[PDB]
Amino acid sequence: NEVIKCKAAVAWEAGKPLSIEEIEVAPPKAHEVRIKIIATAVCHTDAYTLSGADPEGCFPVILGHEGAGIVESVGEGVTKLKAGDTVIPLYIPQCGECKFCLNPKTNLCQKIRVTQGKGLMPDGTSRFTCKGKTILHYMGTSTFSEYTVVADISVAKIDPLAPLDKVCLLGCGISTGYGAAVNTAKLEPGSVCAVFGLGGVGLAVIMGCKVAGASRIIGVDINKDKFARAKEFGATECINPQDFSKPIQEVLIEMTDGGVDYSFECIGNVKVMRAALEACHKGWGVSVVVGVAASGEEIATRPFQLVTGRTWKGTAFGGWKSVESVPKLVSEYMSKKIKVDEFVTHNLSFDEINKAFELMHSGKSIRTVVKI
Amino acid sequence: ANEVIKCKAAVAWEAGKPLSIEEIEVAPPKAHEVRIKIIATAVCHTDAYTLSGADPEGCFPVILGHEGAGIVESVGEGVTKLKAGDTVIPLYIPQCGECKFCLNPKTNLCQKIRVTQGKGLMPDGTSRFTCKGKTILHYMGTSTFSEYTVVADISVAKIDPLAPLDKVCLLGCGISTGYGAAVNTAKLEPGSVCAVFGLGGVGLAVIMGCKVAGASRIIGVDINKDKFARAKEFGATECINPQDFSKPIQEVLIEMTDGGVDYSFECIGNVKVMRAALEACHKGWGVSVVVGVAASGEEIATRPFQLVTGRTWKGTAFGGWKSVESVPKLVSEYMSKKIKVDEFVTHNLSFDEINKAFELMHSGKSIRTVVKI
Ligand SMILES: NC(=O)c1ccc[n+]([C@@H]2O[C@H](COP(=O)([O-])OP(=O)(O)OC[C@H]3O[C@@H](n4cnc5c(N)ncnc54)[C@H](O)[C@@H]3O)[C@@H](O)[C@H]2O)c1
Ligand SMILES: NC(=O)c1ccc[n+]([C@@H]2O[C@H](COP(=O)([O-])OP(=O)(O)OC[C@H]3O[C@@H](n4cnc5c(N)ncnc54)[C@H](O)[C@@H]3O)[C@@H](O)[C@H]2O)c1
Ligand SMILES: Cc1cc(C(N)=O)ccc1-n1c(CCC(=O)O)ccc1-c1ccc(-n2ccnc2)cc1
Ligand SMILES: Cc1cc(C(N)=O)ccc1-n1c(CCC(=O)O)ccc1-c1ccc(-n2ccnc2)cc1
Ligand SMILES: [K+]
Ligand SMILES: [K+]
Ligand SMILES: [Zn+2]
Ligand SMILES: [Zn+2]
Ligand SMILES: [Zn+2]
Ligand SMILES: [Zn+2]
Repeated sequence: NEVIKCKAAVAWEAGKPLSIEEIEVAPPKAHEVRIKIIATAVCHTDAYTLSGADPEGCFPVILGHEGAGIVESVGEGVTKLKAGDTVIPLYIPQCGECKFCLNPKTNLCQKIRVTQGKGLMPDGTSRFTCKGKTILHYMGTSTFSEYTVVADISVAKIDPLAPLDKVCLLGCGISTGYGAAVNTAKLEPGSVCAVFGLGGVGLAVIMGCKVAGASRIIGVDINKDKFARAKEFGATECINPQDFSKPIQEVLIEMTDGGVDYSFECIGNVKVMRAALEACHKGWGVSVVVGVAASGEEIATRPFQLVTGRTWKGTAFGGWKSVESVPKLVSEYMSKKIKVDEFVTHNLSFDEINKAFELMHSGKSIRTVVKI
Repeated sequence: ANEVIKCKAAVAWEAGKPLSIEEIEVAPPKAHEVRIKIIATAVCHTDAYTLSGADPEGCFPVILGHEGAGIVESVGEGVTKLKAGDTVIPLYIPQCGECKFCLNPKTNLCQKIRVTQGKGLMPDGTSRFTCKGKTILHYMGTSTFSEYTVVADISVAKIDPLAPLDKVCLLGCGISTGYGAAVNTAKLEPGSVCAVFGLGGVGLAVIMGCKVAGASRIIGVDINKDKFARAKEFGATECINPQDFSKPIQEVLIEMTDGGVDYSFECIGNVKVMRAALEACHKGWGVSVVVGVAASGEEIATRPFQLVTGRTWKGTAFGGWKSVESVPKLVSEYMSKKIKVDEFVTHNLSFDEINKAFELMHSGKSIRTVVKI
């Protein structure tokens, strides 16, 4: 395999638009896979890292972690994947061998986390160069490029008939929200639910709640424009905290004769995380933190809330063991068990990638799919 | 029932003062009430919390006590499942069997009588206690610091009539709570690695539960090293003192378990330690159970990263036991030697020495002191 010259959206520094550049992509080393990215989407954390607020965000970097494509080539020792395979790259890998992969209670494979956090392949180097400069990887995926290189354990092999301009969304938001409901919460039929934040993650939670047979699904958002789509996904009603003088947890307790069976925070706001917990019913209430708060911020409550029977938990990528689960999720979409198309609110070409960031900031999008 | 009973009780006349052995009057039970002759009672931390005046819900004068065992003296109108002579433990968490909570297998927090109970009253909104012309309040629905108490009929567990009441009184709170925290709330699997913060009666019962469930490691944590010997006797595989280390206790535990424990239990009531107990749990699957009851208004905190990376924060009340059905089963486990009770009794006193039990509790020298009425 040879060096590939191709287009990528490079973030040279924080707080600036992405630069469409000509880059070089090195061939895959041992146990690496080079992927032709066919479609990618833009998510909140891409923007967060780009802003410079991320304490562990480093530049220059090729962002992007919601993608789908085709294996261009594989490195030495790779036998399970081959050129032509249809794939989704994974920011949570599955080595299948570490104590985390071997434990049915978690999906947090630890094999490559240190190098990945530093924007590096497992051997401690990057495959990206541009204008004489090394360009860092992001979240083990770097999908904002015509070609990326990932660890061989960061790859889900999927249905070759899957529409890649849709299933790229199973790389993050949809899988996370859906899994929060069905894996982390494991909510029972008839459950009363509250979902805080009605972006793609929140909608996917609602979707999961409906699949699980929830009786009541209350969407909560400060942006009432989000309500229509939430109802389409199955929210039985929607409320705006701004419309009430009382704290949102008191409103929810009032509405539900004690609080919800399950709540989901899909914002990353620590005050709302507390509200979501306190909005849960005494005795059996469970709150799942899905939102990723800014570093240093703390969640708080009175321990009485736990002693009186509420449970606080969280989720990472919906708890899915990624390599085994993502193909199954693609199969659920193909069989119309779950929705994917309904999350796509905008479509752009690669050169227009910055407009996807603009759409996010405005609050006008769920997911924008960028066609490479 | 029958008539008014004139007996002795330990009255708390006022916050911040010792208990006074007074001559009191105990009214006969009304409909769906049960009058119990208390044979043995013990003193628990929350009795002192209320006595101190620090409890915003504490009201005086009051007859305290909620760990007790006795014999039914008489029953009110409409009571059929209990009769004079039945061997019983009074329950601060009742089980009406009919409310939303009783009907839900995930909880034991019966709500049937909680409002009146919170006010120190029977379900009809009145007290059965008087002393020197004054109304004396009930406490935790139990008021065990009396020769005779009256409780709601849903606040009674009928137990093995061969059970020694100077031992099984302890199943009315501490032992049951700790044991249940392990086997009910955590439901730990065989082979689990556990940490127990606080090595009083509650912590010891957690250790007992972890051993019953087949934990591979049980790490006891206490700033009082005098607690270590009994903790090991109960099944602690090792014991550590936070004061012996320069770094936070959660870092210490992560180091000794290669990532953190599978299950942690806070058995103190300290919000800083509660955070530490959560953070000492293993990434991905760790579970921390809050058992300690913190002072009012105090808050627990952590970074949400701790939950997003797979730790779970829970709590428990009376070990999650649906009380009326479970406490007799817990007595049976004691009688069959599946669980320990006798080993929790470190001191024994007479009723007129009840204040010494409080002294022993605050000096750190006791686990449980049983007071013989
Ligand atoms: N845990 C994981 O594995 C994981 C995976 C993907 C995304 N996330 C996180 O999930 C969160 C949501 O992602 P998204 O793509 O849906 O974002 P989004 O911006 O599209 O949606 C967030 C929504 O929250 C609403 N909101 C903001 N403040 C609110 C408040 N005070 N009360 C009620 N609603 C409020 C906004 O109006 C918005 O609609 C982000 O924090 C993201 O980082 C976590
Ligand atoms: N949740 C419930 O239903 C329930 C039921 C019974 C008791 N409790 C609570 O459980 C807690 C413990 O009860 P107990 O009877 O065992 O009390 P205890 O006072 O006998 O035991 C507490 C132990 O914690 C230790 N300790 C104090 N600070 C510490 C620290 N910083 N680090 C490590 N250890 C520390 C003390 O040395 C003591 O041995 C109390 O708060 C009590 O109210 C709760
Ligand atoms: C999965 C992940 C990747 C990175 C990274 N930079 O590669 C940083 C944090 C996380 N991360 C971890 C740590 C995983 C571990 O330690 O094994 C737990 C949860 C996350 C995580 C962080 C962010 C998101 N996220 C938010 C929006 N889109 C994806 C999803 C998951
Ligand atoms: C069970 C109990 C009794 C009283 C009371 N004073 O009667 C107050 C709080 C609680 N309580 C509640 C009630 C909340 C509710 O049901 O809505 C939940 C948990 C408790 C509770 C309070 C204190 C203790 N405790 C601490 C030490 N010994 C017993 C154990 C449990
Ligand atoms: K569940
Ligand atoms: K368990
Ligand atoms: Zn994302
Ligand atoms: Zn692994
Ligand atoms: Zn009830
Ligand atoms: Zn107690």
